[PDB]
Amino acid sequence: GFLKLIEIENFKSYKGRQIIGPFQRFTAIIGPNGSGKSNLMDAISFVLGEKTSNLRVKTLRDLIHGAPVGKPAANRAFVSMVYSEEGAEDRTFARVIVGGSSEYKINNKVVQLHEYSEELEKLGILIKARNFLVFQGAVESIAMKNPKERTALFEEISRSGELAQEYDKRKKEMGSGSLVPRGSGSAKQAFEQIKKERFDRFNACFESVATNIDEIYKALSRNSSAQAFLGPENPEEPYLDGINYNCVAPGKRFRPMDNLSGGEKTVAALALLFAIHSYKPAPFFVLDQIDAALDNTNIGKVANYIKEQSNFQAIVISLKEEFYTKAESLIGVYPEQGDCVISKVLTFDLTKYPDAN
Amino acid sequence: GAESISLLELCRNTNRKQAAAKFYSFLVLKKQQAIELTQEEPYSDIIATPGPRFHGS
Repeated sequence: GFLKLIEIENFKSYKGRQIIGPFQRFTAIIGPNGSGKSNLMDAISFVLGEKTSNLRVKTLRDLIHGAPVGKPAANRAFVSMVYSEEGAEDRTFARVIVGGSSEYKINNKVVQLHEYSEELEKLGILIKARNFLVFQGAVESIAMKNPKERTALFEEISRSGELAQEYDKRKKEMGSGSLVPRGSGSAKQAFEQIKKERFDRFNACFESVATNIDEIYKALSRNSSAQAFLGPENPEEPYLDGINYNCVAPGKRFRPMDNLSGGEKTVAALALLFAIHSYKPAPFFVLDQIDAALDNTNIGKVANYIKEQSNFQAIVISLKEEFYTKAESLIGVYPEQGDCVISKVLTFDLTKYPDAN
Repeated sequence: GAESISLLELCRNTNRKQAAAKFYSFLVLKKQQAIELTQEEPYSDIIATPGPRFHGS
Protein backbone atom coordinates (compact mmCIF):
# COMPACT_ATOMS: atom_id res chain seq x y z
CA GLY A 1 0.00 0.00 0.00
CA PHE A 2 0.99 3.63 0.38
CA LEU A 3 0.66 6.71 2.56
CA LYS A 4 -2.23 8.68 1.07
CA LEU A 5 -2.10 11.63 3.44
CA ILE A 6 -1.20 12.80 6.91
CA GLU A 7 -3.59 14.75 9.11
CA ILE A 8 -2.02 16.83 11.87
CA GLU A 9 -3.70 18.80 14.65
CA ASN A 10 -1.84 21.19 16.98
CA PHE A 11 1.42 19.24 16.80
CA LYS A 12 4.55 21.38 17.37
CA SER A 13 4.35 24.29 14.89
CA TYR A 14 1.40 22.77 12.95
CA LYS A 15 -1.32 24.81 14.61
CA GLY A 16 -4.92 23.78 13.95
CA ARG A 17 -5.98 20.81 11.84
CA GLN A 18 -4.11 20.43 8.56
CA ILE A 19 -4.05 17.92 5.70
CA ILE A 20 -0.49 17.12 4.57
CA GLY A 21 -0.69 15.90 1.00
CA PRO A 22 -2.23 13.93 -0.57
CA PHE A 23 1.05 12.32 -1.50
CA GLN A 24 2.02 11.05 -4.92
CA ARG A 25 4.45 8.18 -5.47
CA PHE A 26 7.37 10.67 -5.29
CA THR A 27 6.65 13.82 -3.24
CA ALA A 28 9.11 16.42 -1.95
CA ILE A 29 8.63 18.60 1.12
CA ILE A 30 10.35 21.96 0.64
CA GLY A 31 10.43 25.39 2.22
CA PRO A 32 12.60 28.19 3.57
CA ASN A 33 14.72 27.68 6.65
CA GLY A 34 12.72 27.82 9.86
CA SER A 35 9.39 27.06 8.21
CA GLY A 36 8.73 23.79 10.04
CA LYS A 37 10.07 20.99 7.82
CA SER A 38 11.87 19.26 10.69
CA ASN A 39 8.68 19.43 12.77
CA LEU A 40 6.85 17.62 9.98
CA MET A 41 9.53 14.93 10.06
CA ASP A 42 8.89 14.68 13.81
CA ALA A 43 5.14 14.30 13.21
CA ILE A 44 5.70 11.39 10.84
CA SER A 45 8.07 9.75 13.33
CA PHE A 46 5.50 10.35 16.08
CA VAL A 47 2.57 8.65 14.34
CA LEU A 48 4.93 5.77 13.46
CA GLY A 49 5.65 5.16 17.12
CA GLU A 50 8.76 7.22 17.90
CA LYS A 51 9.58 7.57 21.58
CA THR A 52 9.12 11.03 23.08
CA SER A 53 12.85 11.27 23.89
CA ASN A 54 13.69 11.35 20.17
CA LEU A 55 11.22 14.20 19.46
CA ARG A 56 13.25 17.02 21.07
CA VAL A 57 10.99 17.50 24.13
CA LYS A 58 11.22 16.66 27.83
CA THR A 59 7.56 15.64 28.15
CA LEU A 60 4.82 14.53 25.77
CA ARG A 61 2.58 17.55 26.47
CA ASP A 62 5.32 19.82 25.10
CA LEU A 63 4.48 18.50 21.62
CA ILE A 64 1.15 20.36 21.72
CA HIS A 65 1.34 23.63 19.78
CA GLY A 66 2.22 26.56 22.05
CA ALA A 67 3.33 24.42 25.00
CA PRO A 68 7.05 25.42 24.82
CA VAL A 69 6.01 28.99 25.71
CA GLY A 70 3.49 28.23 28.44
CA LYS A 71 0.57 28.83 26.04
CA PRO A 72 -0.65 25.43 24.80
CA ALA A 73 -3.28 25.81 22.11
CA ALA A 74 -5.35 22.80 23.26
CA ASN A 75 -5.46 19.94 25.73
CA ARG A 76 -4.91 17.48 22.90
CA ALA A 77 -3.07 17.06 19.63
CA PHE A 78 -2.78 14.28 17.11
CA VAL A 79 -1.05 12.98 14.02
CA SER A 80 -2.80 10.52 11.76
CA MET A 81 -1.76 8.52 8.72
CA VAL A 82 -4.23 7.36 6.08
CA TYR A 83 -2.87 4.10 4.62
CA SER A 84 -4.28 2.98 1.27
CA GLU A 85 -4.13 -0.38 -0.49
CA GLU A 86 -5.67 -1.51 -3.78
CA GLY A 87 -8.89 -3.40 -3.18
CA ALA A 88 -9.09 -2.25 0.46
CA GLU A 89 -10.74 0.59 2.32
CA ASP A 90 -8.45 3.27 3.72
CA ARG A 91 -7.07 2.49 7.18
CA THR A 92 -6.32 5.38 9.53
CA PHE A 93 -3.51 5.05 12.11
CA ALA A 94 -3.53 7.82 14.70
CA ARG A 95 -1.58 8.79 17.78
CA VAL A 96 -3.40 11.27 20.03
CA ILE A 97 -2.01 13.22 22.99
CA VAL A 98 -4.66 13.14 25.74
CA GLY A 99 -4.01 13.66 29.43
CA GLY A 100 -0.31 13.98 28.76
CA SER A 101 -0.09 10.39 27.43
CA SER A 102 -0.38 8.72 24.03
CA GLU A 103 -3.59 7.10 22.81
CA TYR A 104 -3.30 4.90 19.70
CA LYS A 105 -6.18 4.36 17.27
CA ILE A 106 -6.83 2.33 14.13
CA ASN A 107 -9.94 3.48 12.24
CA ASN A 108 -10.89 5.54 15.31
CA LYS A 109 -10.90 2.43 17.55
CA VAL A 110 -8.51 2.65 20.50
CA VAL A 111 -5.72 0.05 20.56
CA GLN A 112 -2.74 -0.51 22.78
CA LEU A 113 0.77 0.21 21.56
CA HIS A 114 1.46 -3.51 21.16
CA GLU A 115 -1.43 -3.94 18.72
CA TYR A 116 -0.63 -0.68 16.91
CA SER A 117 2.94 -1.87 16.38
CA GLU A 118 1.79 -5.33 15.31
CA GLU A 119 -0.61 -3.94 12.70
CA LEU A 120 2.05 -1.62 11.30
CA GLU A 121 4.42 -4.59 11.03
CA LYS A 122 1.96 -6.46 8.81
CA LEU A 123 2.24 -3.54 6.36
CA GLY A 124 6.04 -3.59 6.33
CA ILE A 125 6.40 -0.71 8.80
CA LEU A 126 8.81 -1.84 11.54
CA ILE A 127 8.69 0.69 14.34
CA LYS A 128 11.69 -0.88 16.10
CA ALA A 129 13.96 -1.38 13.09
CA ARG A 130 12.76 1.93 11.58
CA ASN A 131 14.42 1.01 8.29
CA PHE A 132 11.91 3.21 6.39
CA LEU A 133 13.03 6.56 7.84
CA VAL A 134 16.33 8.40 7.30
CA PHE A 135 16.87 11.55 9.37
CA GLN A 136 18.82 14.65 8.40
CA GLY A 137 22.55 14.21 8.84
CA ALA A 138 22.23 10.43 9.19
CA VAL A 139 22.34 8.86 5.72
CA GLU A 140 26.14 8.57 5.60
CA SER A 141 26.33 6.88 9.02
CA ILE A 142 24.34 3.96 7.56
CA ALA A 143 27.22 3.10 5.22
CA MET A 144 29.92 3.91 7.80
CA LYS A 145 28.37 2.31 10.89
CA ASN A 146 30.25 -0.07 13.14
CA PRO A 147 30.14 -3.61 11.67
CA LYS A 148 28.72 -4.82 15.02
CA GLU A 149 25.90 -2.27 14.89
CA ARG A 150 25.06 -3.45 11.38
CA THR A 151 24.65 -6.96 12.79
CA ALA A 152 22.17 -5.64 15.36
CA LEU A 153 19.99 -4.21 12.59
CA PHE A 154 19.89 -7.60 10.89
CA GLU A 155 19.12 -9.38 14.18
CA GLU A 156 16.18 -7.02 14.72
CA ILE A 157 14.72 -7.31 11.20
CA SER A 158 15.29 -11.08 10.95
CA ARG A 159 14.06 -11.69 14.53
CA SER A 160 17.19 -13.78 15.18
CA GLY A 161 17.80 -11.41 18.09
CA GLU A 162 14.78 -12.90 19.85
CA LEU A 163 16.90 -16.05 20.32
CA ALA A 164 20.05 -14.38 21.69
CA GLN A 165 19.05 -14.72 25.35
CA GLU A 166 18.42 -18.47 25.06
CA TYR A 167 21.58 -18.77 22.96
CA ASP A 168 23.66 -17.07 25.65
CA LYS A 169 22.16 -19.25 28.40
CA ARG A 170 22.77 -22.54 26.58
CA LYS A 171 26.31 -21.47 25.62
CA LYS A 172 27.25 -20.97 29.28
CA GLU A 173 25.46 -24.16 30.35
CA MET A 174 27.62 -26.01 27.80
CA GLY A 175 30.81 -24.74 29.47
CA SER A 176 31.58 -21.40 27.82
CA GLY A 177 33.35 -19.37 30.47
CA SER A 178 35.29 -22.30 31.89
CA LEU A 179 39.06 -22.52 31.47
CA VAL A 180 38.70 -25.70 29.39
CA PRO A 181 35.11 -25.94 28.15
CA ARG A 182 33.93 -29.55 28.26
CA GLY A 183 30.70 -29.73 26.29
CA SER A 184 29.15 -33.13 25.67
CA GLY A 185 25.79 -34.80 25.36
CA SER A 186 22.60 -32.87 25.91
CA ALA A 187 24.00 -29.49 26.98
CA LYS A 188 26.19 -29.33 23.87
CA GLN A 189 23.36 -30.46 21.61
CA ALA A 190 21.04 -27.90 23.23
CA PHE A 191 23.50 -25.14 22.32
CA GLU A 192 24.04 -26.42 18.77
CA GLN A 193 20.27 -26.50 18.28
CA ILE A 194 19.65 -22.89 19.36
CA LYS A 195 22.76 -21.83 17.43
CA LYS A 196 21.20 -23.39 14.33
CA GLU A 197 17.84 -21.69 14.96
CA ARG A 198 19.52 -18.29 15.32
CA PHE A 199 21.74 -18.92 12.28
CA ASP A 200 18.76 -19.92 10.12
CA ARG A 201 16.68 -16.89 11.16
CA PHE A 202 19.58 -14.49 10.62
CA ASN A 203 20.56 -15.84 7.23
CA ALA A 204 17.00 -15.99 5.88
CA CYS A 205 17.19 -12.20 5.96
CA PHE A 206 20.91 -11.50 5.53
CA GLU A 207 21.57 -13.79 2.56
CA SER A 208 18.66 -12.22 0.67
CA VAL A 209 19.94 -8.69 1.33
CA ALA A 210 23.56 -9.58 0.58
CA THR A 211 22.67 -11.24 -2.74
CA ASN A 212 20.49 -8.32 -3.88
CA ILE A 213 22.68 -5.40 -2.80
CA ASP A 214 25.16 -5.50 -5.69
CA GLU A 215 22.52 -5.08 -8.40
CA ILE A 216 20.90 -2.26 -6.42
CA TYR A 217 24.22 -0.44 -5.93
CA LYS A 218 24.79 -0.91 -9.68
CA ALA A 219 21.20 0.16 -10.47
CA LEU A 220 21.66 3.21 -8.26
CA SER A 221 25.09 3.89 -9.80
CA ARG A 222 23.64 3.06 -13.24
CA ASN A 223 27.02 1.45 -13.94
CA SER A 224 28.17 -2.17 -14.08
CA SER A 225 31.65 -1.29 -12.76
CA ALA A 226 30.27 -0.44 -9.32
CA GLN A 227 30.33 -3.35 -6.87
CA ALA A 228 28.88 -3.85 -3.38
CA PHE A 229 29.81 -6.64 -0.97
CA LEU A 230 28.10 -7.56 2.30
CA GLY A 231 29.85 -10.21 4.35
CA PRO A 232 29.96 -11.53 7.91
CA GLU A 233 33.19 -11.33 9.87
CA ASN A 234 32.16 -14.69 11.40
CA PRO A 235 30.71 -16.91 8.64
CA GLU A 236 29.82 -19.78 10.99
CA GLU A 237 27.97 -17.50 13.45
CA PRO A 238 27.23 -14.29 11.53
CA TYR A 239 25.12 -12.82 14.37
CA LEU A 240 28.09 -12.95 16.79
CA ASP A 241 30.42 -10.46 15.09
CA GLY A 242 30.26 -7.62 12.57
CA ILE A 243 28.78 -7.35 9.10
CA ASN A 244 31.37 -5.91 6.70
CA TYR A 245 30.16 -3.56 3.95
CA ASN A 246 32.58 -2.66 1.16
CA CYS A 247 31.93 -1.04 -2.20
CA VAL A 248 33.74 -0.12 -5.39
CA ALA A 249 32.42 3.17 -6.73
CA PRO A 250 31.27 3.27 -10.38
CA GLY A 251 34.20 3.76 -12.74
CA LYS A 252 36.61 4.08 -9.80
CA ARG A 253 39.41 2.06 -8.27
CA PHE A 254 38.80 0.51 -4.87
CA ARG A 255 39.08 2.78 -1.82
CA PRO A 256 38.58 1.49 1.77
CA MET A 257 35.24 3.07 2.78
CA ASP A 258 35.87 6.06 5.04
CA ASN A 259 37.91 7.52 2.17
CA LEU A 260 34.73 7.82 0.12
CA SER A 261 33.19 11.23 -0.37
CA GLY A 262 30.01 12.15 1.46
CA GLY A 263 28.14 11.61 -1.79
CA GLU A 264 29.65 8.19 -2.40
CA LYS A 265 28.88 7.13 1.18
CA THR A 266 25.33 8.37 0.67
CA VAL A 267 24.83 6.14 -2.37
CA ALA A 268 26.30 3.15 -0.50
CA ALA A 269 23.89 3.82 2.38
CA LEU A 270 20.91 4.03 0.02
CA ALA A 271 21.94 0.75 -1.59
CA LEU A 272 21.81 -0.96 1.80
CA LEU A 273 18.50 0.71 2.65
CA PHE A 274 16.92 -0.50 -0.59
CA ALA A 275 18.51 -3.95 -0.32
CA ILE A 276 16.78 -4.41 3.04
CA HIS A 277 13.54 -3.35 1.31
CA SER A 278 14.09 -6.06 -1.33
CA TYR A 279 13.79 -8.65 1.47
CA LYS A 280 11.15 -6.96 3.67
CA PRO A 281 9.38 -4.30 1.59
CA ALA A 282 8.29 -1.12 3.28
CA PRO A 283 5.33 0.75 1.76
CA PHE A 284 7.15 4.09 1.84
CA PHE A 285 10.45 5.72 2.70
CA VAL A 286 10.77 9.09 4.41
CA LEU A 287 14.12 10.60 3.43
CA ASP A 288 15.15 13.82 5.20
CA GLN A 289 17.81 15.75 3.24
CA ILE A 290 19.55 12.64 1.96
CA ASP A 291 20.70 14.72 -1.03
CA ALA A 292 22.85 17.00 1.17
CA ALA A 293 26.20 15.53 0.05
CA LEU A 294 25.15 14.39 -3.43
CA ASP A 295 26.45 16.15 -6.50
CA ASN A 296 24.10 16.71 -9.41
CA THR A 297 25.06 13.48 -11.21
CA ASN A 298 24.23 11.37 -8.16
CA ILE A 299 21.05 13.36 -7.47
CA GLY A 300 19.85 12.40 -10.94
CA LYS A 301 20.70 8.74 -10.45
CA VAL A 302 18.97 8.59 -7.06
CA ALA A 303 15.87 10.35 -8.37
CA ASN A 304 15.77 8.06 -11.43
CA TYR A 305 15.98 5.00 -9.19
CA ILE A 306 13.05 6.27 -7.12
CA LYS A 307 10.95 7.12 -10.18
CA GLU A 308 11.67 3.80 -11.91
CA GLN A 309 10.71 2.06 -8.64
CA SER A 310 7.64 4.11 -7.65
CA ASN A 311 7.64 -1.03 -5.33
CA PHE A 312 7.80 1.85 -2.83
CA GLN A 313 6.66 5.40 -2.29
CA ALA A 314 9.21 8.13 -1.57
CA ILE A 315 8.57 11.16 0.65
CA VAL A 316 11.64 13.37 0.70
CA ILE A 317 12.57 16.61 2.42
CA SER A 318 14.99 18.53 0.24
CA LEU A 319 16.77 21.88 0.08
CA LYS A 320 18.09 21.21 -3.45
CA GLU A 321 15.97 22.08 -6.48
CA GLU A 322 18.02 19.64 -8.56
CA PHE A 323 16.41 16.88 -6.46
CA TYR A 324 12.97 18.19 -5.62
CA THR A 325 12.18 19.29 -9.18
CA LYS A 326 12.31 15.56 -10.07
CA ALA A 327 9.35 14.77 -7.76
CA GLU A 328 5.74 14.52 -8.96
CA SER A 329 4.45 16.99 -6.42
CA LEU A 330 5.72 19.46 -3.87
CA ILE A 331 4.47 20.12 -0.38
CA GLY A 332 5.69 23.63 0.48
CA VAL A 333 5.95 24.66 4.12
CA TYR A 334 5.77 28.30 5.15
CA PRO A 335 5.67 30.12 8.50
CA GLU A 336 2.92 32.33 9.85
CA GLN A 337 3.66 35.06 12.36
CA GLY A 338 2.43 34.50 15.89
CA ASP A 339 3.38 34.05 19.52
CA CYS A 340 5.36 31.01 18.39
CA VAL A 341 6.23 29.56 15.00
CA ILE A 342 3.13 28.47 13.09
CA SER A 343 3.65 26.21 10.06
CA LYS A 344 1.21 25.75 7.17
CA VAL A 345 1.52 23.95 3.85
CA LEU A 346 0.72 24.32 0.17
CA THR A 347 0.58 21.65 -2.52
CA PHE A 348 1.87 21.94 -6.09
CA ASP A 349 1.69 19.46 -8.98
CA LEU A 350 4.85 19.43 -11.09
CA THR A 351 3.63 16.83 -13.61
CA LYS A 352 1.61 19.54 -15.41
CA TYR A 353 4.82 21.08 -16.78
CA PRO A 354 7.29 19.66 -19.30
CA ASP A 355 10.64 18.70 -17.79
CA ALA A 356 12.36 19.91 -20.94
CA ASN A 357 13.05 22.92 -23.18
CA GLY B 1 -0.47 46.26 -10.25
CA ALA B 2 -3.21 43.71 -9.64
CA GLU B 3 -5.25 42.80 -6.57
CA SER B 4 -4.14 39.17 -6.71
CA ILE B 5 -1.64 36.95 -8.49
CA SER B 6 -2.48 33.37 -9.56
CA LEU B 7 0.47 30.98 -9.26
CA LEU B 8 -1.00 28.70 -11.92
CA GLU B 9 -1.31 31.66 -14.28
CA LEU B 10 2.32 32.64 -13.59
CA CYS B 11 3.40 29.09 -14.42
CA ARG B 12 1.56 28.83 -17.74
CA ASN B 13 4.07 27.95 -20.46
CA THR B 14 6.90 27.39 -17.95
CA ASN B 15 8.91 24.23 -17.58
CA ARG B 16 9.05 22.13 -14.43
CA LYS B 17 12.14 23.79 -12.93
CA GLN B 18 10.77 27.28 -13.60
CA ALA B 19 7.38 26.40 -12.11
CA ALA B 20 8.96 24.91 -8.99
CA ALA B 21 11.03 28.08 -8.55
CA LYS B 22 7.92 30.26 -8.71
CA PHE B 23 6.23 28.03 -6.12
CA TYR B 24 9.27 28.27 -3.85
CA SER B 25 9.37 32.06 -4.27
CA PHE B 26 5.78 32.25 -2.97
CA LEU B 27 6.92 30.45 0.17
CA VAL B 28 9.80 32.89 0.65
CA LEU B 29 7.61 35.94 0.02
CA LYS B 30 5.09 34.61 2.56
CA LYS B 31 7.85 34.11 5.14
CA GLN B 32 8.89 37.72 4.47
CA GLN B 33 5.23 38.81 4.87
CA ALA B 34 5.39 40.40 1.42
CA ILE B 35 2.25 38.44 0.43
CA GLU B 36 -0.70 36.61 1.88
CA LEU B 37 -1.47 33.17 0.40
CA THR B 38 -4.68 31.21 -0.05
CA GLN B 39 -5.21 27.73 -1.44
CA GLU B 40 -8.83 26.55 -1.53
CA GLU B 41 -8.14 22.79 -1.71
CA PRO B 42 -4.97 20.71 -1.92
CA TYR B 43 -3.59 21.09 -5.47
CA SER B 44 -5.89 23.99 -6.28
CA ASP B 45 -4.57 27.32 -7.52
CA ILE B 46 -2.51 29.35 -5.04
CA ILE B 47 -3.46 33.03 -4.92
CA ALA B 48 -1.19 35.77 -3.58
CA THR B 49 -2.39 39.16 -2.34
CA PRO B 50 -0.31 41.97 -0.84
CA GLY B 51 1.12 41.19 2.59
CA PRO B 52 1.54 43.49 5.61
CA ARG B 53 5.20 44.31 4.85
CA PHE B 54 6.39 46.28 1.87
CA HIS B 55 8.70 44.49 -0.57
CA GLY B 56 10.68 45.53 -3.62
CA SER B 57 9.92 44.33 -7.16
